[PDB]
Amino acid sequence: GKKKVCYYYDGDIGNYYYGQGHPMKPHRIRMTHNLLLNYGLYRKMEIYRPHKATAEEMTKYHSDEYIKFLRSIRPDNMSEYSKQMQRFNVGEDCPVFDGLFEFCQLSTGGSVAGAVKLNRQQTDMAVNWAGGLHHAKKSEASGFCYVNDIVLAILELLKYHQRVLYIDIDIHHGDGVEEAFYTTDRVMTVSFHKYGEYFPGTGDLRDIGAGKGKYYAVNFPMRDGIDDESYGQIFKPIISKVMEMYQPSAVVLQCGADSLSGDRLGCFNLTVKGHAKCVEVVKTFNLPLLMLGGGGYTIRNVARCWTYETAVALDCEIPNELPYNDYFEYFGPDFKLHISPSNMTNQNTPEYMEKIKQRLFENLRMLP
Amino acid sequence: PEELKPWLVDDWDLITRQKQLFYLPAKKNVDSILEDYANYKKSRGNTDNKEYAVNEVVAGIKEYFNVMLGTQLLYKFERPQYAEILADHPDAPMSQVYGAPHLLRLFVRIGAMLAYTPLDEKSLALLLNYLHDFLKYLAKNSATLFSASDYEVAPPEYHRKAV
Amino acid sequence: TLQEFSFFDKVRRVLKSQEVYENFLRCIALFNQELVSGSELLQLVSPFLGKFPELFAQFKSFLGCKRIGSSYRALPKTYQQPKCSGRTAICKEVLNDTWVSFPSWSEDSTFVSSKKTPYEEQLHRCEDERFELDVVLETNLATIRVLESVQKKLSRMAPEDQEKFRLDDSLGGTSEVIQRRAIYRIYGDKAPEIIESLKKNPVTAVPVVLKRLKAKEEEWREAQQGFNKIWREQYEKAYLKSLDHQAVNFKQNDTKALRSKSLLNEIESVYDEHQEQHSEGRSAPSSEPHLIFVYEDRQILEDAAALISYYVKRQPAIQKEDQGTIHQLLHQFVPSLFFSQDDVYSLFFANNNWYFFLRLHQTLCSRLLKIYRQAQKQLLEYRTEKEREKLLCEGRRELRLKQPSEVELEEYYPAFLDMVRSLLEGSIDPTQYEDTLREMFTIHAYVGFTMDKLVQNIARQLHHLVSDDVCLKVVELYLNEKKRGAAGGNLSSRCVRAARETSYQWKAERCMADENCFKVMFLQRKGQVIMTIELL
Amino acid sequence: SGGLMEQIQALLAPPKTDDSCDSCKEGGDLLCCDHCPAAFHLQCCNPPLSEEMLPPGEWMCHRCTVRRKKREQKPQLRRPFELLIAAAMERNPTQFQLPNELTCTTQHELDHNGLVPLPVKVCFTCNRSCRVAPLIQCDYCPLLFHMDCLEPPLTAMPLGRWMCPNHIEHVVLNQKNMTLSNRCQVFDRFQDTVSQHVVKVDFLNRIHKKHPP
Ligand SMILES: [Ca+2]
Ligand SMILES: [Ca+2]
Ligand SMILES: [Zn+2]
Ligand SMILES: [Zn+2]
Ligand SMILES: [Zn+2]
Ligand SMILES: [Zn+2]
Repeated sequence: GKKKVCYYYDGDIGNYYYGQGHPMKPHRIRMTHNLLLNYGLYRKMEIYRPHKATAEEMTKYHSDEYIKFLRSIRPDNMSEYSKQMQRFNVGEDCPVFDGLFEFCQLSTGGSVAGAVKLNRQQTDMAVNWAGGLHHAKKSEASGFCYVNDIVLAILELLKYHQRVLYIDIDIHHGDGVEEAFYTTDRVMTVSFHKYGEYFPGTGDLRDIGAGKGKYYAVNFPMRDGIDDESYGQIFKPIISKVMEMYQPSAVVLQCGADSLSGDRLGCFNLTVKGHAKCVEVVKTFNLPLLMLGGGGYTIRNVARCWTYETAVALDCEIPNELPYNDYFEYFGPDFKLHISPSNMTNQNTPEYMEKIKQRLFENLRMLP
Repeated sequence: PEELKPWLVDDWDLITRQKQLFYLPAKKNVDSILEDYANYKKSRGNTDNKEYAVNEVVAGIKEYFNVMLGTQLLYKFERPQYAEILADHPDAPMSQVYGAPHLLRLFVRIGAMLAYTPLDEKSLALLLNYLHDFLKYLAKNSATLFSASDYEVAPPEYHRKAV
Repeated sequence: TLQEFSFFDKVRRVLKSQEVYENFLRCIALFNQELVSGSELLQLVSPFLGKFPELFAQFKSFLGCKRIGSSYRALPKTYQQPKCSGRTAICKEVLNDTWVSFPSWSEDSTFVSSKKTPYEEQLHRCEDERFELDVVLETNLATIRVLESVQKKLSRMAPEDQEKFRLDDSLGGTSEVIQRRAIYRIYGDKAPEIIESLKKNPVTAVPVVLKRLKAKEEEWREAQQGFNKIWREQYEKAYLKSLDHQAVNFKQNDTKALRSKSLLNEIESVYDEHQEQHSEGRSAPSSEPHLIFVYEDRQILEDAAALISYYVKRQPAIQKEDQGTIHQLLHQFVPSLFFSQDDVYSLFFANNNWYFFLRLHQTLCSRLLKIYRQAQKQLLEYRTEKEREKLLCEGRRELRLKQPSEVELEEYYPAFLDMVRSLLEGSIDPTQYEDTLREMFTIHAYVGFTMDKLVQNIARQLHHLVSDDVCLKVVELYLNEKKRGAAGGNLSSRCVRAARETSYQWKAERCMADENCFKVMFLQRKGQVIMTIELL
Repeated sequence: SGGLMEQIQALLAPPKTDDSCDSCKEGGDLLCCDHCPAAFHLQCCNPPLSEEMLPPGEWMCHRCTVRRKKREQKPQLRRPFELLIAAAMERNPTQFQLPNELTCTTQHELDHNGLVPLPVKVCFTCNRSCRVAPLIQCDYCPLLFHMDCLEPPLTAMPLGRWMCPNHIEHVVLNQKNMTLSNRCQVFDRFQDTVSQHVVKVDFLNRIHKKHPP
């Protein structure tokens, strides 16, 4: 039934500028919130201001030298840090801009506050579309992500939860998150990702874990042009069995929206209804839940997807017609909530699906 | 004229194919290994008066490991290593720290590189003989000394630093 | 014993290759070297014999720094791990400290022309053009709001302390850089003296910057109105064309795949495939067809035949008696083959040309079938969309464009027929033809651009079919054989009429021997009819 | 090609106020000598050229330096070792190159117009041709395998030399701790040994016996 939920929005998260031509474009959250507000969803959901995460919270996972570099770096002093900038993968791929440390502060603070409230059992579901940056490593910035917020959220949740599930539905592989919990039995990293000459170039079938956490890390490589019903038929069984055998207490979802049709850097072909199918599937199991952001580069589609899955979290349905908003002219020329998929060829042929699914099932049967 | 070379294939694979670097201060620095060779070979002949040439050629191996290192001995993945060595302990013995496997590369090069210096017949003959028995002692105890198990790897930071 | 020799001969026969047999003997010799255990010996044998269950069972009865994964590899044992001050018991006991992976690629790589249409890069460019205005304007508006709030605050206490009021680095806001960024953008190089000014004496500096920002944001909003008007007329010219990723390729691939040589090679490949399998001696009966196709409507057959008649009736190159021949053929005999005039089958031994035309006919039927299903599906989704949207409380459960009415959506299909007919006349240029087709049938319309070429090719096949004596010979042989009752009939009576069918086969061989002969079979089930064709 | 970028950026402008290295034969950041077209990497110099070291102005190569300076100027092994040290000083920092004696040593596709080639060669697991899916031919044996026919199936094209799963060397590649050279010698031990039919068959019926002798 209907249950209480929390949303953390800091109105400034949209104001930061990654640089000209940078596909990481933080405006997306602001249009997401405006669309929610003009859908009349705020009457049933509580919106909160995230406290900026202290550097002491960040050093719980990251190296102190990395955090010192992040806090001390500015666009105006590029000369005085070039050695460290090369040393820390900050440059063309992950660039320095104004208030980057503030942006990372807010991103991690939202999800860590959600985790604190979740641990306290004050709600069973919280949303933070600013966070979910998963490509950040222990001491380096990669994949447009600087401070790996999800790992800090999970470390906070573990204080009261024995087992927790991390689900990645981004087109990329959650390399940092899995590498963090590569060798532990307290977390599973289920990642569905496109493989093959694609960033970050990790995430095979057999990257199945290590040490005590062996068999506790499942990956699903895919090919171009995965579609809606294929994703649906592959998601529900794998998830149902994973949370039958593991029986976790909390779940964390990274709703990477770069898996949608027509993305700037994606190859998948999912629709918004197909994307929200996953959130309905995971919620139906009735466990405390955390939803985070991440990728998504075709900005209008990102807004549409996040808005719809949020509305699904409230168990609320919304008219396919988009109500008026300050950024209405972005959704031309149809101005509709749901998007129609493209028609490129699906390389994920059914027997490939069956074989990968069977291997995953066999690998999961080994869990005690 | 080198023997039991396939160790060079392993060195090549671990350095520039497996992307697995070598320990900077691993053990048994090259000058130390040369001193060990000098000590061991001194107890071979009953009366090696020719120690005056034995030590001289061992020290010649030292001096040739002094300047030649870095120019045409390391691989493209090894530029950051040599840069860090030169920027961290320059006043320290540069013919030190670097372990044995880099030594064999010097002799592998010198066998063709000698072809531009016209030495006299007897001197080149003696040098050929000393290369030969140096390398046969190396082949004798290579398993004891050469070890590819302790070969660390390069995180992506070193990858950026290299190329 | 000779069982082993038979096993080796049959493994040589089923492997077709000497080198792989070398690999297999390598495996067994390695096992004989005692370096391989029986279970291991079988785990190396299985790749060889994983698809012949009988041989695998026979062989089984006969016998009676580290690195893991693909990207994870070790840190040095004597490596100075980066110290962390927030490490609790969980931080030590759960976190990885030995294994590392490497990002093999970089994002925003060479993907511009990898799989994207030329009409999508335009939309991406307009998206960026819109975003940069959105961000600069919204930063300016946020700064205006923040300084408005601070001014509303400042206008409320006694004047003797207003000169004592100061502003911090944040400019009174929550963010240290957002306001300063905005002022820098507004003022160019002269910004920081003004920043010092509003930090030092806010009371005399807030109104003047407020006024300048107000004028600037109104100017940018008007420019935004003009830019947004220009931005339209562009999403309309790209959205539907961006959703279609196959049309440009599909035109060429279908115009190349419909040549007669391609249609021949498609079945010769299957023939050689089954020949190689038969040489292998694998478990497969020697009666299974080569190509199976299906028609699931008769009205669609009438529609296709009507179309072909409509083209041929307006040709100059074929005379009136041949028009009558074509009409008789298409509208009487082809339905006769399909039994339009269960477990009932019809046989037909045909030459090269008959295979060509009748495969093209199957393709035309399949295209029209996909079109019909998509139209019906659109109608259903639109009806259920009204049904769902009419009863909707929106948030209570705690310009634009006019969509076509249901009448138009139902009228879509006959209109599409009129359109393709018109294209056959050629009075309608294919450009707005494909525009109209796409605008109706969305992403599924990619299949129907080249219908005119297919129809004209089928017409050439028909003209040649009437002109060539071998075809007419074939057809009247079929006629008298059906008169005898030999050709086609009940599935039960197959064993009864196999003899006369075999004689028909013999006649077909002696009639068309210097050319490739085809067998075609039409079996009817639950209203659908399944093509089966095979070579001889 | 009407781009909107220039106009929009000018409208938001702040006011302001008024091919390969000659040494390693590889690309990257290169400095080209102004007397000879040869170029060198920043780490292809004796000593290496760091970022802060480059002088303001023209750059000269080491070989051009030697030529310019020569034009301007116009049983003890101690002497051989001095000769060697002088030669090593003269040498250029190109690379260390392995001897060639150790480092050294189409039909299954649609036609140009697009067509199945004849005669056909088929996937080993299904005896089906290239029409259904692209065919991957092993670089060691002329076996063609599909994408989805292996176990486990591949997701993406193997860009390098693929290793077919019928070959035996997989049991040698299972080890994760042994050196490359041992693996290579084990591979080459089967790369020449052929035509041993009688011995292997004999061993097979030898092991076949239920009762050991
Ligand atoms: Ca993923
Ligand atoms: Ca784990
Ligand atoms: Zn170079
Ligand atoms: Zn020069
Ligand atoms: Zn196959
Ligand atoms: Zn092979």
